[PDB]
Amino acid sequence: HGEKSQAAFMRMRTIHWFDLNWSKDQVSVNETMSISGKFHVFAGWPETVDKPEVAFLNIGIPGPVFIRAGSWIGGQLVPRSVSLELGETYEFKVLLKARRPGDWHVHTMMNVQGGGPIIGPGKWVTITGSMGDFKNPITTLTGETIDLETYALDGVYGWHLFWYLLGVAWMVYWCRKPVFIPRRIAVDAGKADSLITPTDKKVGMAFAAGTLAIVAVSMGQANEKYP
Amino acid sequence: SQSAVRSRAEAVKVSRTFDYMILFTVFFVVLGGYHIHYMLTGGDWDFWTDWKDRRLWVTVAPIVSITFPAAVQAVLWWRYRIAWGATLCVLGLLLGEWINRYFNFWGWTYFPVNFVFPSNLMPGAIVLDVILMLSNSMTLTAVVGGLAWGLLFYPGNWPIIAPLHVPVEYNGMMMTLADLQGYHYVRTGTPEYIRMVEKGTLRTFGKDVAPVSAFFSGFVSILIYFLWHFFGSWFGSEKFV
Amino acid sequence: SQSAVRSRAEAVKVSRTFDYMILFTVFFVVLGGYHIHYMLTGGDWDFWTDWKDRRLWVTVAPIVSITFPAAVQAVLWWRYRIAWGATLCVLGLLLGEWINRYFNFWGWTYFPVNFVFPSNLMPGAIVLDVILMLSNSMTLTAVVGGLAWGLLFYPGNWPIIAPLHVPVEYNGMMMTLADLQGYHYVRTGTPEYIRMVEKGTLRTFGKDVAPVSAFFSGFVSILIYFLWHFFGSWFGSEKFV
Amino acid sequence: KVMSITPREELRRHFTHWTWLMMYGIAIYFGASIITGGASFLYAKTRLPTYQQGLSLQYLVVVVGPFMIGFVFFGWSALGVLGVINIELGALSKLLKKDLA
Amino acid sequence: KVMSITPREELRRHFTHWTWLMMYGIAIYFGASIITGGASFLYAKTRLPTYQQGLSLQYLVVVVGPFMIGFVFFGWSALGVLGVINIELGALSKLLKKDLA
Ligand SMILES: OC[C@H]1O[C@H](O[C@H]2[C@H](O)[C@@H](O)[C@H](OCCCCCC3CCCCC3)O[C@@H]2CO)[C@H](O)[C@@H](O)[C@@H]1O
Ligand SMILES: OC[C@H]1O[C@H](O[C@H]2[C@H](O)[C@@H](O)[C@H](OCCCCCC3CCCCC3)O[C@@H]2CO)[C@H](O)[C@@H](O)[C@@H]1O
Ligand SMILES: OC[C@H]1O[C@H](O[C@H]2[C@H](O)[C@@H](O)[C@H](OCCCCCC3CCCCC3)O[C@@H]2CO)[C@H](O)[C@@H](O)[C@@H]1O
Ligand SMILES: [Cu+2]
Repeated sequence: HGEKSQAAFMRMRTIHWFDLNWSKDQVSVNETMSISGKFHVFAGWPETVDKPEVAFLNIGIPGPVFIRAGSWIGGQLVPRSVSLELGETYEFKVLLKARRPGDWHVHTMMNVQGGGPIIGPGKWVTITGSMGDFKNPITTLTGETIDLETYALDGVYGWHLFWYLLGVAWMVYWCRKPVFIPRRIAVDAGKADSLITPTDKKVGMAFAAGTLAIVAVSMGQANEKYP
Repeated sequence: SQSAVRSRAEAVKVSRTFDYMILFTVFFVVLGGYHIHYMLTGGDWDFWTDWKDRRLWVTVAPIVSITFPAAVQAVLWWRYRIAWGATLCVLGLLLGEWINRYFNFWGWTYFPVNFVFPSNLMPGAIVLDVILMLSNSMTLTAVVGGLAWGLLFYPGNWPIIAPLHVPVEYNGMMMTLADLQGYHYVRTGTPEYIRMVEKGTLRTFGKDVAPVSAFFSGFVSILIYFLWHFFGSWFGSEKFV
Repeated sequence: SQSAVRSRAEAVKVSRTFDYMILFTVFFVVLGGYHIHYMLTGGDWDFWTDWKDRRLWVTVAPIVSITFPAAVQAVLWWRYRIAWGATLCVLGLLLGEWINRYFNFWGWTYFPVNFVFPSNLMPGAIVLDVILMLSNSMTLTAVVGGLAWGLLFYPGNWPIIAPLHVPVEYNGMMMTLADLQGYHYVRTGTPEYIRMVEKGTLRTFGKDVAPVSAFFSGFVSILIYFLWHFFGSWFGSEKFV
Repeated sequence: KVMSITPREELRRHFTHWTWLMMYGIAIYFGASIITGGASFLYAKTRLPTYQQGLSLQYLVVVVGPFMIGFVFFGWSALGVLGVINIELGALSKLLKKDLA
Repeated sequence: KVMSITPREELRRHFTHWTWLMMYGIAIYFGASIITGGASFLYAKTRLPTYQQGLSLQYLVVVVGPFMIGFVFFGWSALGVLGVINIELGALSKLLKKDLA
């Protein structure tokens, strides 16, 4: 959805989508589908829409209810942004693989840097199943065969929970003692060094040297599990 | 004399109910502030694994994030010998980021949490707090802390993202797994060219690109720290108008 | 006591010869100033009917024009409960514009007066003056006046230009009559691309474009008003050096 | 006539002021996920001896914002809370110093 | 020796000063369709008790311009006339208040 709000002449005078083909319009979680067709880059492209020297072939969906397993212009994979040129006609294919059950109005589209979203026609496509079925396997150049929908997720949750709790520590090492009114009085009254004791003083050097240590080693241990 | 309390014990119960209410307040208010600032300056690299590069992310995230710590240290340390200044901030950010990535990015728009996990700032926030508590000198904390804040940022994050930097021969083209995540989980409103990651130069040498960026981030981080300490002192001011 | 005058009546004749000389002066000096400022900031949309659009003209003309009123109000109202502050200015502008469009644009270079007639600012100048006289509050005049100044600008002008917005099938292309005037009466030194009128966006919806612009102009107009009130207070200062 | 109140009452009120400053901190958090910003500043000037000679600067920053001259300014404005903290404690510190010797 | 003049004479002169400030206002108008800007400031300092402790700030703006640090500055400089008005009347107000009670 969303293109009925755009200026009419824009949509007429911008990119022309024709000969579209949708290889399904109901699909099950992990079953892929194919949108392919042609598009024309109208040589009378509007002033206030940058010529498409830097454009990207997206799809319009609310979140990755599909994943984009592939997309081609001219039989070249286009994961990065491309240069299109006014006047020319291109053919395209996008390989969508379903992920989240629902009734999805799938738009093929073209983001034009300095321009906006140029929105092609959408057809309802229905996914059935449970999204928990979704699996996104990849064979790495070291292979190793991973699932990219969960790979490294235990490492992020691990390391983030560690450093957060390491932080909460530091804050509770101190909020053990009284924090504000007594420390205030203490400082005003000329007695600020009384509040950082020598245990304090390098409990501090522990956390410091610890954090640097836990960094340098797990650093070195990462350039081993993934050389 | 006359007393607000009716017993020494009451004076200690009250002076520590205030510790909670203020802790709660300065935690959440500075959360809101710090999180908004960080979302608009560094936030874009922080949302996606295929923006966490070696040139820009390594530069932007330290510089923008050292601000509020240097502000909060400025008041808390020198007015109260409080030494969890940087860490209250980085705690507040990550809590705010994480609630937003889990219940919203993944929660309501289904992005895999391993695509949208945040940056990790907490190593520098501890080395910063401590370097200030020891030494008790704004300048040494600016120079030695600023360099610390930048040089530590990529190490503190490389054990998390490195899995996603193993390459892949996908449909004919080399991509990292991070790149695969970006290609796969369709960002309808965030197309590829928006992403500001390193792309090479003819005046450049490749890796090393990360260490060179980390140091530059360290130097700018000391400048940002001087600035933001004085800004914090200004911010901690009891003057009336 | 000793007197500059020799009769109560003389003291009233003099205190009202000064009313004329000062009225004359503050009218013409502020004319010259206000007109120059307005010519260089808003002046370009103000010369031609085929520049009076819905995006830019609706934005620029209020913002640039509310300045001097807010300056002159600042002194006249609070130092003298004078309440024709905005109107002295808008009177001075239009007199200066009109002498220039009639005796020069049309006068010496033959442009049809219905091509080069000015913008109309006087509705906002009255709603502004009054909102200040009632209420006697700079802030309410800034907020409620600023919005008033912007939201009224296109209505106060649409009854004049609307005739020129009926379309025409000229040599195969749709043009408004305003467009026809621009195409016809040759501006040798002001070719078409110089003109900054609305052209559409892919991120935009068409009409409404005028109301949305008018409000934006209203908000920026309150900011311009705060600024230009303080600038006016500064300007009305009897300090010696 | 509330610049002469029983020290127990003044403190009871700095307690209420922080109930406002706490609710406000929640609103600010739901903000990044304006009413109370008056409900509190009012109180501190209405009913609290410490804030009687005319509006705290940094307390203002916490409620005004960039409107003293993007939205990062509304962000940097939260650091104004340090000024209000610094005032409140300095006030509470004086009211309970005794007492905690 | 013209900070002690008969109130009738001082006023006769504030009358002449406004003949200059009027001619100047015409020059400024023909400007947007520099001599008198001295002929007047001179007078106000030459021959008028009110402007004796050394040059009016905003009177200066009306004659200098941006030369205190485009041409919009020469425009904004006209608002300096409010400072001269504010001085002149405050002076005339004091000389005729009596008189108009
Ligand atoms: O159990 C005996 C101790 O208890 C009392 O002090 C407690 C306090 O009453 C108790 O409330 C306090 O709690 C500390 C943690 C409370 C805040 C926890 C954190 C919230 C999250 C981030 C940082 C702070 O810790 C102190 C010591 O652990 C006594 O007053 C102490 O003298 C005594 O040593
Ligand atoms: O705790 C015993 C105390 O009772 C009185 O003060 C109370 C007050 O009567 C009492 O009303 C008040 O309670 C504080 C509760 C804080 C509200 C917490 C949150 C409510 C919802 C979310 C935001 C704020 O603060 C004091 C206790 O914390 C006396 O004034 C004190 O001297 C005495 O020590
Ligand atoms: O009108 C009677 C007055 O005569 C004397 O002052 C005269 C002066 O002698 C008289 O010379 C002077 O005249 C003002 C004329 C203003 C010149 C007008 C314009 C000339 C051409 C374009 C620009 C300025 O001002 C006063 C009258 O306006 C006495 O000083 C007054 O006290 C007395 O009331
Ligand atoms: Cu649709």
